[PDB]
Amino acid sequence: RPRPVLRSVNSREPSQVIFCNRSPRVVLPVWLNFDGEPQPYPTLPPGTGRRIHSYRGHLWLFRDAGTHDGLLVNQTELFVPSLNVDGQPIFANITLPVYTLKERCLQVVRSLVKPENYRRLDIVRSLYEDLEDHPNVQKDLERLTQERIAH
Amino acid sequence: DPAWWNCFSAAQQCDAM
Amino acid sequence: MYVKLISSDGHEFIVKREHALTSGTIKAMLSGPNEVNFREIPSHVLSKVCMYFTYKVRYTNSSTEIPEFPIAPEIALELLMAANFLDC
Amino acid sequence: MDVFLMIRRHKTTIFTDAKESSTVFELKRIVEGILKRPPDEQRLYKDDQLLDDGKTLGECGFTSQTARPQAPATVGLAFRADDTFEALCIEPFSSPPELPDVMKPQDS
Ligand SMILES: *CC(=O)Nc1ccc(NC(=O)C*)cc1
Repeated sequence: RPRPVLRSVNSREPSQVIFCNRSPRVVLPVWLNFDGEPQPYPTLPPGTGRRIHSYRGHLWLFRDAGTHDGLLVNQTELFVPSLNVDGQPIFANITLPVYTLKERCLQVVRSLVKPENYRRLDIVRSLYEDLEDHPNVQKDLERLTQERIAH
Repeated sequence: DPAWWNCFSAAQQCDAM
Repeated sequence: MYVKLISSDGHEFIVKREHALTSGTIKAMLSGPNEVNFREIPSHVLSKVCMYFTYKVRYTNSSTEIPEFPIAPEIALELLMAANFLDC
Repeated sequence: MDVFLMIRRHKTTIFTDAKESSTVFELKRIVEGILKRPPDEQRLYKDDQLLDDGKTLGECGFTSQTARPQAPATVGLAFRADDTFEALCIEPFSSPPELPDVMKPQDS
């Protein structure tokens, strides 16, 4: 209720991090600052890597740079740097998630028709709303927070 | 457990003392 | 165990049960009082739907590099309506 | 390593998976468990070339990069009518309709 909890500490301890883009999308790396607000960072082309100077105990989420589609890193949602034990840089293998076929079909249609034509399509009622409900990071953080609260 | 499950839970306990 | 899924135009798709139970809608049609008819789903859609069953059963939990699931634009509108209806 | 297949005859379409180091006869066993017909009553085809029983799927041309999940490779099938095998037939799928006036590229 006070501060959002999906956030990074100011641990001041450096950490070597490498983002690998094992996805066909243009990945957008995102760092949540010490207040929970997401900071975007330069995009990653598909199949490319990059060493990144982040810090021990930060948070990183990755999305499609154009569509904001959700992406998994190391098979999970968020990524946490840590100590570099004996040289070792930390790998953040960004991957696609196994989308639901519904959300996947919306992904394609959203990339063909553009907003004002979402309601120019002869489809069932509760689908224009799903088309207009684009993937949102700020709301997926609210969801990701609300999910684990019950645990 | 994922590395961010601990990142969340440690904040909740620290932030809301 | 194999189940059979029929399209409207008359194609017979036989897939494993764990594959068909990916769709929650199909879990109920064959829960018990197998073979299922889909009289508004053509063959070119139900075939792609059957591919997604194999796609999810294969790549869920798998630590491999997951590739894109392709959808052609001409079938994107129909596959969406089926995906909404079939719930998967 | 793992290959994913569409065994097709007329309007029947079977989805299954095998491994590259498995023979065509072993795949004819998989169909026997499904369609209740013995291997000697089956003839498997890649497009229109008859695949013999002794060879593996990888040797027949079903590599993991072509027999993928999201895009499985079609495996032709023909049964024996009386004492002579049928003509290999796979009924095509339904055709999608015209792409709407909106979903077209349009950019000059
Ligand atoms: C008081 C405080 O800052 N707790 C806190 C916040 C965030 C994190 N995140 C990670 O360690 C990744 C830990 C503790």
